[PDB]
Order: sequence, then C-alpha cells, then structure tokens
Amino acid sequence: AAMQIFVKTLASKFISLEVEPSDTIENVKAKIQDKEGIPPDQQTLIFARKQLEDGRTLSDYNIQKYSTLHLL
Amino acid sequence: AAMQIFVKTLASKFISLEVEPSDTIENVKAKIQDKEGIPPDQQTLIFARKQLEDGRTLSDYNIQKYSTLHLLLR
Amino acid sequence: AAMQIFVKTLAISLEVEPSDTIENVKAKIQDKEGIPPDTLIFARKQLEDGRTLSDYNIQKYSTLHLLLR
Amino acid sequence: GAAMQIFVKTLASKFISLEVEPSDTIENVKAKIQDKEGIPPDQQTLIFARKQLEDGRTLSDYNIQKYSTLHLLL
Amino acid sequence: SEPGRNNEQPGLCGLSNLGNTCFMNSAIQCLSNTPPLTEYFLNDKYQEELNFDNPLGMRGEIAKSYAELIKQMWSGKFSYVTPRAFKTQVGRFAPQFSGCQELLAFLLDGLHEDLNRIRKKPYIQLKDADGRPDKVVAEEAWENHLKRNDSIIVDIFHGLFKSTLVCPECAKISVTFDPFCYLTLPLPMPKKPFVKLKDCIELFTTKEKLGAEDPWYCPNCKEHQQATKKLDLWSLPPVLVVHLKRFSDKLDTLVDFPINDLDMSEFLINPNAGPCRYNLIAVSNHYGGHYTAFAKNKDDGKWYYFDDSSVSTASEDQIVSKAAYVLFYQRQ
Amino acid sequence: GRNNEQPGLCGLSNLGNTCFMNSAIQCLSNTPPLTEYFLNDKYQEELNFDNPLGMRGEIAKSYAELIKQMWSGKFSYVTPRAFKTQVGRFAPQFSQQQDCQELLAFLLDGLHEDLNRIRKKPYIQLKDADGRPDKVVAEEAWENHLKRNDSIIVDIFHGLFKSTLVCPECAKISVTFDPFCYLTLPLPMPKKPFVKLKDCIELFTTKEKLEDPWYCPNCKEHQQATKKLDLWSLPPVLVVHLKRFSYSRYMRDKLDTLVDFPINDLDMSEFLINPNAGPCRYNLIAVSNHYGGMGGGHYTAFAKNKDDGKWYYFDDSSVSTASEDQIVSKAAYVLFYQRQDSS
Amino acid sequence: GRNNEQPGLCGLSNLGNTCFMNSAIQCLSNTPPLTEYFLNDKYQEELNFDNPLGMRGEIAKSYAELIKQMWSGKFSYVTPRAFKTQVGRFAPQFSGYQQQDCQELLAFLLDGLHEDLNRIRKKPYIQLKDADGRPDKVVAEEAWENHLKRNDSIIVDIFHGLFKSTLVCPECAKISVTFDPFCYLTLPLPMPKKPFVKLKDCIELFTTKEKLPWYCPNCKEHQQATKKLDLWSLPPVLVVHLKRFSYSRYMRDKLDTLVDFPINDLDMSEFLINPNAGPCRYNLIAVSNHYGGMGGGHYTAFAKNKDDGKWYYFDDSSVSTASEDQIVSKAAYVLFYQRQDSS
Amino acid sequence: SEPGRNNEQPGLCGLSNLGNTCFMNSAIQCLSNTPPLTEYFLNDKYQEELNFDNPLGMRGEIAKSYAELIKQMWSGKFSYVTPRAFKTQVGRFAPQFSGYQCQELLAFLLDGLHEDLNRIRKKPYIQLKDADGRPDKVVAEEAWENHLKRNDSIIVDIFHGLFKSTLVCPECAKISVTFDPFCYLTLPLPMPKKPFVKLKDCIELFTTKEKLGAEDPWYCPNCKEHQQATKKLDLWSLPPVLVVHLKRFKLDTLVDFPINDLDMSEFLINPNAGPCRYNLIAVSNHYGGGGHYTAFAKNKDDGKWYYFDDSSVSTASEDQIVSKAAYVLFYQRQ
Ligand SMILES: [Zn+2]
Ligand SMILES: [Zn+2]
Ligand SMILES: [Zn+2]
Ligand SMILES: [Zn+2]
Repeated sequence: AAMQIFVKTLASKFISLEVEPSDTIENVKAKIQDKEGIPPDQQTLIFARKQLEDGRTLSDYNIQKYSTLHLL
Repeated sequence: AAMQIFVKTLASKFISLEVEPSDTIENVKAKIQDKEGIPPDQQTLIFARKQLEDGRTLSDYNIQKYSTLHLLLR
Repeated sequence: AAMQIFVKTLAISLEVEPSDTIENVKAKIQDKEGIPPDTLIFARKQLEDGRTLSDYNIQKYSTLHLLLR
Repeated sequence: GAAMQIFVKTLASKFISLEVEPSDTIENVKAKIQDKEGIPPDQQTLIFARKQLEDGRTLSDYNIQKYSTLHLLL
Repeated sequence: SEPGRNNEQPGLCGLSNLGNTCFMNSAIQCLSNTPPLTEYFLNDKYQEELNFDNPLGMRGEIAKSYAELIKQMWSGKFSYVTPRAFKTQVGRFAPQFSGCQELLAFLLDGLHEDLNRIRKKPYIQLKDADGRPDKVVAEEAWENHLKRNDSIIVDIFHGLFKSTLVCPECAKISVTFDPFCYLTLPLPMPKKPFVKLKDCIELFTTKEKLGAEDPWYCPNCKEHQQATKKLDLWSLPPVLVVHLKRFSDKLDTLVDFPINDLDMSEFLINPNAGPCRYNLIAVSNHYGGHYTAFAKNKDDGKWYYFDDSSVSTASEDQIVSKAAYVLFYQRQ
Repeated sequence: GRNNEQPGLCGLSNLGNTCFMNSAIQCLSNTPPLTEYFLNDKYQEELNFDNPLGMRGEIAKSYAELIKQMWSGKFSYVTPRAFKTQVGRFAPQFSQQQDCQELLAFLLDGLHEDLNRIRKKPYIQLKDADGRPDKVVAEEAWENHLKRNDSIIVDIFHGLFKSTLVCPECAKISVTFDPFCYLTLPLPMPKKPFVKLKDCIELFTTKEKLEDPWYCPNCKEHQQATKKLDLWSLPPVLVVHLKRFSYSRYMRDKLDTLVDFPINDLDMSEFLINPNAGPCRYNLIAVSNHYGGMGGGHYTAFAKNKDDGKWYYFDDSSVSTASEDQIVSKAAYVLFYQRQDSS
Repeated sequence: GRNNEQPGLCGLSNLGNTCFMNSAIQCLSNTPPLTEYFLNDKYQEELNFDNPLGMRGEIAKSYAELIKQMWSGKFSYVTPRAFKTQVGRFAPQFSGYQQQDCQELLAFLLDGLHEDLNRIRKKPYIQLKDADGRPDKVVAEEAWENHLKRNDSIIVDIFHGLFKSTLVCPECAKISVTFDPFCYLTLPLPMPKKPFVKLKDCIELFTTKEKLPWYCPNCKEHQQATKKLDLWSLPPVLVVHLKRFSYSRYMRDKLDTLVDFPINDLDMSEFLINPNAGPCRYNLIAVSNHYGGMGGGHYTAFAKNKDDGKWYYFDDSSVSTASEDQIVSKAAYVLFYQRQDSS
Repeated sequence: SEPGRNNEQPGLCGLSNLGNTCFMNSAIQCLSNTPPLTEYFLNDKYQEELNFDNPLGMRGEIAKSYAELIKQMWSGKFSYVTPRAFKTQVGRFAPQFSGYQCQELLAFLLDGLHEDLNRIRKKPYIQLKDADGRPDKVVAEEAWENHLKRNDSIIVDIFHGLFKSTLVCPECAKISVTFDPFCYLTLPLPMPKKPFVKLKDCIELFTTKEKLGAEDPWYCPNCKEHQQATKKLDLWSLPPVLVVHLKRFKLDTLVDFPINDLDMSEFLINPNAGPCRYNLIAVSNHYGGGGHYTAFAKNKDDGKWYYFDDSSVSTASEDQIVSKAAYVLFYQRQ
C-alpha cells in the first residue's frame, strides 16, 4: 500500500505526496513535476545525508512513511 | 488528566483503575465495587502507612500515577 | 645531705640544703660575688626571705635567676 | 656508642638478651648465644624476616635494628 | 495546693499516666526536649502558622494542644502535669493507639499538617531521574516537597534520601529522591549481642527486596514486580530521629550509640554535604511494655530521666542500654 | 616504493586534495577485525555485485587489494590510485570541497553495501516503541536492521540508539531504536580550551531542540521537536567523530578545543542504558588528525600496529614511530576505539 | 547597683588599670565547680592560714565574698574594691600605671587560690626523679602523687593536669623524662604571623620539640637542650592562654591572628598520649578578650551562664546578652573549656 | 635442529619441566610478561647494574641467568626452552626449593634479582625510627629515603611499595607506628571457607587490625618486655606492578578479581595519591601432593592472553582466567 511523504524546498515549507514503496525516484521527481511545475531534470532528491540516485525505488532506500526528503 | 492506579486485593491480586486526581476516596471505593463487588462499607484503603479517609481527594494525598493502594476488608 | 643549685647573674654554683633560708642563699650571695642580700626568682615566681627553699620544693640541679635592685 | 640490645626467641619460646654491635658477624652472634644457652653454633640456624642470617655476614648486612627479635631454630 | 504543682526548673516536668498511652509520655518528653521545636512554641510562633482546614490535618487541635502542654511543662510551675487535653486530641484523631513507635510518626505528621504553610496544596507530578545528575533531581524533589509541605516540622526534622529500584524482570533502574522525617534502622539478623550504631546505618543502606508492604508497578514491564530497593542518605535534618527496629518478639541487642560526635559524613553520598556531626539530645526507652525517656535539658545541659510523672537526674554513662528504642540527635 | 618493510607500516602517496582519504585508510587499515577479514580472503564469497545501494563490489574489491599491498610487507608506501578512482566514480564530492567529513560515512556505508549478505532486501515498516518494554523494541529494531543490513561492517561498526522525540504541542513521545556506525560528538560551546571526552559524550546524550524535518502525526504539522539519544548497544569498534567544524560544509571556523581522551581503559559502561549489556571497555587504536592551513588543511593518522602494539604516525607516504604521549592534541578529529578483547 | 537580677549576671565596675582582673574574675565566676564550691560554703574549713606560699586565706576569703555578691541575684554590678586591695597587697605588679606582665594575674589567682586552700598543712620536701626507663604509667603516677603530697586543693581538683617532658642534650643525647603538673596551657601562635589559624594547629605546635637554663648531669654542665611536651592528663576545666604578646612584659607587639576555636565539642583525645585516659571532650564556658589601645588596653569577657545556658558579654560593669557567633574574634586571649559532664 | 626450536612469536615460549619444580616455570612466565622488567633486560640494560659482591646477593648469577633466559624466550626462535642454567642458579642459592614438599620462590626471585642489581654497592647501616607523633606524610617520606639508601634497583622501581604499620601493646597500650616497604602483598581469605569473595574483601581483610602470632615476637620499649601486639597495616604507596599473593594455604574459595580497572583508591591512606587503577597482566594458577602450576599472561606485543603449562603455550580468553586455581595475581598500574 502507498503512503504519504514530504520534500522540503529551499524556503523551508513542505509538499505532500502519495507514493508507493515500489515507486521509483523518477515518479517522485515526476509527481513533483506533475503538481509543482518542476521537471525531473531540475531536481536532486536527498535523504539522511545519503543521496538517492535515479533508477532506484523508494523501497531500495527503505523510505518510511512521513519521511521528508530534501530537494536540491 | 486521567491516570492509572492499582489496588492490592485481599488475595494479593491487582486491580487496575482509571482515576482523576480530583476524585474522592469514596469514589475510588465505588470503582473498586464496580470491579470486585465489595461494598465501600467494608473498604479501608491504605497508602504509605496512612489510611485514606473519605471526603478527601487523591490530590489531598498526592497519589501519583501507577500508585498501588492497599485494600483491607473492615 | 646537701645538693647543688645555681643562681645565674644577668651575665654560678652552690651547695645547699632544703632547710636553708632564702637568706642563707642570699647570705651566701654576699659571700658569692660580693653582692649584698638587698631579689631571687624561680619558676616565674619570686622567692621571699624568711622562707626556706624546701617551702618552694627547690630540686637539685635547679637553676635560679638572680636580679638586682 | 655503637652498642645495642637485640633478642633471640629460644626453642622454649623464651627470649634471650644479647649485647651486640652492627659490625658483629652472624658467627659472633651465634657464639654469644652459646655463652648463654650452651648450644653449639654449628647447630644454630638464625631467622629474621623469613630469612636465614648466613655466616660471614654482619648484622649490618641484614640491617638488624635494635630490639630486633631473631628466631633460633635447630 | 494541687497534685503536681511545685516550683521547679523549667522543662523538668513529668507527665501522669492516664490510662495506657503506649509511648505517648515518652514521645512527648523527647519532643519537649527538642530545643528548636520547644522554643518555637514558647515564643508564640505557632499562632501565625496554625492551619485549621488542611485536609490531612486535625483542624489545628494537635498543634494547639501540644503547644499548650509545652507551655505548662516549661513554665516552672509544675513538677509533673496531667496531659489530658493533648491525650484527648490524640485519642480523637488517632483511636488506633487507645487500648508502637508509629505514634511519633503520627505526631510529626500531625504537627506538620496543623502548621503547614501550604494553605491550598498543588497537585505535583513527581518525576524519576532519567540520567539527570543526582544534584538536579534532588533539588527538584525538595522544591516539589516544599510546594505541598512547608512547616516548622519540615525545617527541623525532614531530610531526603535517594531511592534506587531495580526491576527483577526488566532490570531497569529507577531513581527518585524521597523526603523522610525519621529513620528506621534494622538490627542485624540473627541477633548479635552487641552492634555499633554505624552497622545499623549500613544495614539501612543495603539493597533489600521489597516485601508485601510495598507492591511496585514497573513502568517498563507494565507488570507488578518485586523490585530491589536501595536507600542512600542525601541530606540530613537539623534534628535526626533514629528508630531502632526491635520488633519484626524483641531483640535485646545492645546498640552502642554515641552520646556526642555522631559523624554521618561517611554515609552522605552528596559531595556538597558538609561535615555532619550530631549530639544526642533524647532517648526513648522501651522495657518489655513501658516507655521512659532520657533527655538533655536545653537550659542547664544536664541529662535527666523521665518515668511518667517522675523526673530525676541522670548521667551520660547510664543512657546506652538495651532499652534504647528511639534516639534524638541534634546537628552540631 | 618497493622496499622490505614490516607489514602494515606502509604509507600512502598524496594525489592532490583527497579530503581525509589517506588518514581514513590508515585508520581502517589498523582496525584489526576489518584487515584480518580482507587478508584472509573472507570477502571474496561475500561480495555483493547487485546491491542497489552498492558499487558493484568495486569499493570493497579495490579496498581489499589496497589492504593486501599495505600488509604484504613489500612496500614502504603505495599509491592508492585504483581505490581513489573508484571513490571518485561513486563519490565525486571530494575532488572542490564538499563536507570532507562524510567520506568516512561513505566508506563505511560503501564497504557495507558491497559486502551485504542480504541479497534482496525486503521493505520493512519501521516501528515505534508504543509503550512496549525497551528490550522488546530494541531487539525488534536490530532484527529489522539485520533483515536489510548484514555484513562484516555491521558486525564491526554498528550499534543502536534509543531516540526519544517529544512534540511541543501534543507533548507526544515517540521512541524508536536507530542503528549507527559512528558517533559524532559535539563540543561545548562557546569554545573551551580543555574538555574531557566524557563531557562530550554527555552533551551527545543531552536533549536538543530540532534542518531535520520531522512530522508529528497527531498535532497536524511539521514541528521542531526535542530529540534525546541514549546508547543502547555499542559496536566492537567505536568510531568517534569530534565535531570541530562549525561551518562543516567548507571545513571552516574550526574549534581548537583540546579534547582529552584516554589511550586505554575507556569505560563506556556509565553511558549504556541497556542493563543486560556487559562491561564495554575500549582501547584506542587510531586517530585521524586535522592540521589547519591553506584551503582544506591536511590530514594524518596515528595508529597502533596490531602485531607489535606500538604507535605510529602516518603522514601520507611517511611512516614513523610515535609515542602514546603525543597523541592527545587539538589536531585529534576522529578516534577509533576497539572493545577490550574482541580480537 | 541594687537591682533584682539573675544570679551571675553581675558586672564589675572599673577601678583604674587592673590588668584583666574583671575579665579574669568573670571567667572564674563562670567556672561552675569553682563557684558552687564557694556558694556552698566549703572554703571556710579549707582556709589555710599558715601556708608559706599563700596569702594566709585573704585572697580566697575576699574572692569567696565577691562571688557570693555576684551570685546573690541582688546586683546588676558590684565594685570589687575589697578583692582589688587584697590583690595589690600581695601582688603590687598589677597596680596602676606601672603595670608589668599582666598575663601572670590569672596564674597568680590560680596559684593564690590554691595555696589559700591547700589541704596540706605542712609540706614535705620531695626529691623528684625522671623516669629512668620506667614505663610511662608508673612514672606519671609517681609524679602525680608527689604533686598531691604537697598540693591538694579544690584548685588542683578543677584545674591541674600533667604533661610529659622529654629533654635531649646536644652531646650526650641523653634523654631525661619528667611528668610535670600544670594549671593552664600557654599556646604559641604560628610564626611568622598568619591571618588565620585553627586552635588545633596551635595545640599541635605546643607539643613540638623546641630548644630553650638546664644543667645536664651526664655532660655535666648547662646546655641548650631541646624540650618536647606531650599532654598526659587534662583537668576538668582547661584554661588555654593564647600567646599574643611577643613582648609580654608590657603588652607590646600583639599578634592579632584570628584563632578559630570551637564553642562546643572540642575533642582533645588525639593529643593525649595516655591511652588509659578517658574521653576528653570540652565545651567552651568563658573567653577573656583583649582590645588594644593606649595604656595596657582593655579586657572584657564572654561567659556562659550555668543556669540558663546562654552566652553573655561582660564589659566591666556592663552585662549584655551575646550570641555564640560573635565569640570567635581576634580579641580572644584566654579560653576556658569544661570537660563534658564535669558538673 | 632441536626440539623446542621453531620460529615463533617472541614471548610465546614455553618452559620444559626439569625435575619437578614447585612453581618456578609459572613464576618465570609471570615475570617474563612483566613488560618493564622484560624491556629492561631485553634492552641490555642490566650489565651496567650487575652487582657481584652484594653480601645478600648471588654474585650477579641470578640476574645474569634470568636475563639470558628472557633473551631466549623473547627471541622468537623457540616454541619452548629448557631453563637449565637458571634452575641451576636457583638450586645453588636456594636448595630449600628442591625436594617434593611454595610462593616464597617468587619472594626469593624478586629479592634475589634486587640484590644482584642493587645500585648501592656498600650499604650504610641505618637506625630506623618510628613516628613518635610526627605526621604520616613526613615519616613515610623519611622511610622511603632510608629504604633507597640500601635498596635501589630496577626491582625497587617496579615492585616496591610502602604501607603503614601500627602496633599496639596489649599491656602498655602504647601505639608505635612505622612505615615499612614491601615487594608484594599476601592477602588472607575469609575464614571459615566461603565459596565466593571478591578481591576487595581480601584487601579489606589484609588491612584489618591483626593479632601478631608466634613468628612475630615483638619487644615493647615501654613495658621493656615482649608482648603479643596487635598490628595494623594500611597501604601508603603502591608500585607500578603490584604482585598479589592469595593466601590459600587448602582454601578452594573462588576469588573474583578484575581483569581490568582494579581501583585501589579506597585503600590508599595517602591523600596526595592520584587515582590508582590497575590492569591484570599475569596469573599464576595452582592445581592441587605438591601441586602443579601454570600461568595466564597478557603478551605485551599483541595484547592477547595466553596459557602457559610448562612447554605448552596456547591462546586464551579473559573469561577463563578467573577460577579457584588463581594463586598469584600480577597487576600493572594504568
Ligand atoms: Zn521491568
Ligand atoms: Zn504535536
Ligand atoms: Zn648533657
Ligand atoms: Zn607496652
């Protein structure tokens, strides 16, 4: 089952997303594109000072519910 | 605001209660009656070598959460 | 038997008995260095004439202090 | 004045007094013990601080202090 | 004339037997000869502090009755007095004694509440340590105590120890700092004919397994458990009341206790505790039964023996005996 | 380069700005359980070439071959080019300068994934304490960790925290048990000239007020909670990072506080809130030093040789004898401690 | 003067320069065993009118009648003219301007009261002997009986003790050991002058070997021996004189060092070399103060009243309440300590 | 090509049995793994200090023999060696340890090594003098200088400490205090036999007021007779290596002792002493006729524990060290 996560912008206010543990990082960047007008070219997503690379799912990194990614 | 306390039975068993600091000793005896069917007429409650008198609240005795009172049958 | 005591001038040995008067010691004192009996001190306490040194329990090898005037 | 008094615990657990100098050999000490207890020095063994005093050594070699009490064994 | 009325030295006043009071008369003589307590009452300092509506008090009657008895005993007008009014208040609020050292415990707590300056008490949630240093938790415990308990009794008799509980199942350690108004010291078991008071203090501070009297709920195990309790003295009051626990059939053990220079310093785990030396000021004796008292008179410094209505001179050499039951120590 | 030397007494040539790579290698090279594992060829069977968080085995393989050269006894120094090439391929951040302190974290995590015995990882829903006893929750967290993370690195370096978070609004308390492979100790601020290592550990376990975005599920928004950490279990090798860079990203504004740490008989026993943990005493085995200067500064290492037990100083290609009395200095940056009797 | 007052709370009006007569009287007046002895009329039978070393009862008679006035409760103060004239008759050194050695007045009073009440009506001459290697308990006993054969009075009962004297010759190194009586202790202060010292340090100094008019029988003359004192037995009332006058002859060059002394629970046991001595704990009962100034200065007294246990301050004719917290000051000169339970 | 001769790690060297030696081999292994002692000999540092004419020595033969044995044992050329030369010097100067009926072998070796290396080559005679009321800190320092005037060696540097000895006469009741040097402690165990005590209880028994026995006759200067005084010992200063003898003579009591962090602070009556904590470096075991002895030891080079049973050397874990067989413990100051 899918879950809610967040990503903190530079200006320190957050965006809520629906994602599945099976969702690839391309979706998370695409969902950020689907609603925030930000193309996946623009974005680098970081979590726990360990940076998620594209091609991996959110399961590969064990992203938990209410986890908050950092957007660069 | 509520808290959990306990009372040691005659049989050395333990009863759990939900209670406020503002509830009187009579009321606690009534909750003990709702759980063990023992009339407040025969209930004496002891804590810290001191008998809990009716008319006082458990705030009067500063009863803390997870405190375990002693039940004796009069 | 007699015993030895001393009286140290401000700058000397005696043979004496416990029954000797303080004057006998002072009568010895003129005889001693030519000093007229006109004050003997022992144990921060002044010795009076007329008293014996048995009265003061003066021990042998005791050292008295002699002061003048 | 160099002289001093030391003691030796006899076999009967009696104590024997001797006059001694630090420069005296263990042989001299054993000889004085014979003058007082009639026991030949070839038969005597002297112990102090769990140690034989050996022949040829002085009591200065073992730093025997005055009023020390040696053990005599046979 | 009148029976008991003579012109005597103040404080050298007996108390007639009025029925059988357990250890009331002996207890009164011990408290009467606690100088800071008696001076407080003789100087009319209790009227300002009388609490008539304390839910745990006696509507001021225990303090009023006690104060008025003390005024008679130190008036110099009596060789002995009959404490009928004070006995009546004890019988009315404590029938359990009509018909044993817990009478002293009742009196200290009744005096405290009848003079409690906290005149509407806040409910206080007491808190375990969590790694905070002993000095932070102990200070916090004392102010929480003072928020509900502030009286001449707290100033004179109350101290604080450190309580360490260990769960048998969970093995979790819980540290609280708890107030006390007296110490109950155990004697060595089985009987030794002679023990040093310090050995009893060291028995007091030894880890012991809670019995039926102390059911304990483990917050971690969510389980009632038979914890192991360890007590350590954190701070000691100006007057230390020491109860020798002889009933647990009576142990006649001769507990040797100092008349002077009781040094508790080696037992204080507080590194900021200063030197803590005590002098004996009173002893309650129990004969296997009947209770009496030794006391040092505050005005002349001499020891006296109080056997109900009889008051007689006493020597320090006759105080230490197997009858010693409760000891009163005053800080140097 | 090729000389006849004592195994392990081997320098590492300088190759530009390597962050603290050479110093980091010397510290790891002198972590005996790690080096013995590679020298005995126990990594060959355990290499993970398909780990989604790994490096296709290239980091471990490369590191192993560097360790084999350093402990072969044929070199006074070697050039860690092959290992550096793999580090740059997967961690370009260390040459410009970008938080050189995370290289140790990258290496420990990179070695771990390249040797992870869990060969397809389940997604695991992590799990608050929620009133259950500590020992049950902590064991549950360790098994959850071990189901996705099982390697020689976990065996050597991984421990467990207890994390207590409290929301400022709801006052809700959330307790989790989290793994770590190293500790970052704060220093007292403002800067003191002298501090004991234990004082830094006690600050580490002091509750702080939350750049860590945390959601209170009940109170409805993100909040700046107060977090408190307690050491539950400690690894056989404890890596201690002294946080000396107030401006960590560019290694600027360094705190020169003299941290006094023991060479021997470090007793972590008073900091363990786990009652069933045994006595855990540690002896120092290595220290990474930082000397300030032009740019990022320079890094060196002290290390104790496992074979002779003596201390040595490693400055890139130079290896020289050292005394335990010269180790404690303000240059100390990362401390490597080994639990007594784990070898 | 005439007043309905508390017994013992009685001043003594000033009569010129009497050294510390008033202050000394108040100290003796508040020595309970001494005052009880006079108030209970046991001195008449013990008056010695033939003592060659006495004042044929006149010092004791006048003193007794002064104490009776002071403890009758009829006076707030009295003018001690009769006692002063008797002191001047037998000790003119303490008269008027030309005063010398004011500290010997207490010694004059203790020795004068003793001789006017000496129960020995004809004193034998006793040949004193040092120990000859005999054990301490035997020699000290022999010395005490020799003392009591010539000296037996209430003053001996209250004030007399025994110390051990070890004298050492520079050649012979021969040791001669005596046991000597004392009725008071003169304590040295640390030199050079310190601003603060504890009473035990001054006592600890009193028992240290110091070099002095002594004839050695072995080396057969007069030499500067080293004398060492150890306290063997202490009296029920211990009078402690602090040596504050380097130039004692004229009260010149006074040491203002603050000597900290206990008001209660002075335990002297650690200074007693007699193992069979009982517990020796002391409480303070009186203090003579000296305030510097032109002339010989001024003396006052602190004393504890035996009936109410409170402290009072006596400044000639003035008597006022005092707190134990003001007693310890640099003005303290002579201390009166009473053994616990002597009364 | 000999038995024993293999290429081994230095210090991991056994000692064959030659006859049947009380605890010589076990004692040697304990001393061999005292790092400051072995470093002193391995660095050739004893030649300058050899004393061949000491009246209480062995003409340097005990130290010379020991040094040459240590050099073999730490050369790395032997899995075991036959300590024939050292045994011959032990038999020649201490025949009492021959014949099959033991801890004073260690006391003999420490004391013999000391005299064979004593830097004082003509010893002055010194009048020792007790406190006589002087403060502890003055009398103790004086005793140490008196000790060093006759006894100055690597053994004193490593093994010697100082306790305070308080004697009380039963008749006369006078207290006489001396400060006496020691090179090891003999700890009593509780009697009657308990199954378990740890080490601090034994130290507290050691410092407990003690009634002198037959082997300790004492003359009272005051009574001028012999009396059975009560002696009291308190630790004043401790050496860098503290040798602790558990007095089992047998008491099979299990004495729990720390492998690490033995804190002696509560037993030091010297206030000016710093923290005094010790780590274990060696243990002599006794298995109960005459008994056989073995040793646990920590190797100074690799820090690991090993087991020494005559010629056999094997790896060991700290958790097997504490057993009822422990007899002599070697502690090194942190
Ligand atoms: Zn639990
Ligand atoms: Zn919230
Ligand atoms: Zn001479
Ligand atoms: Zn004696």
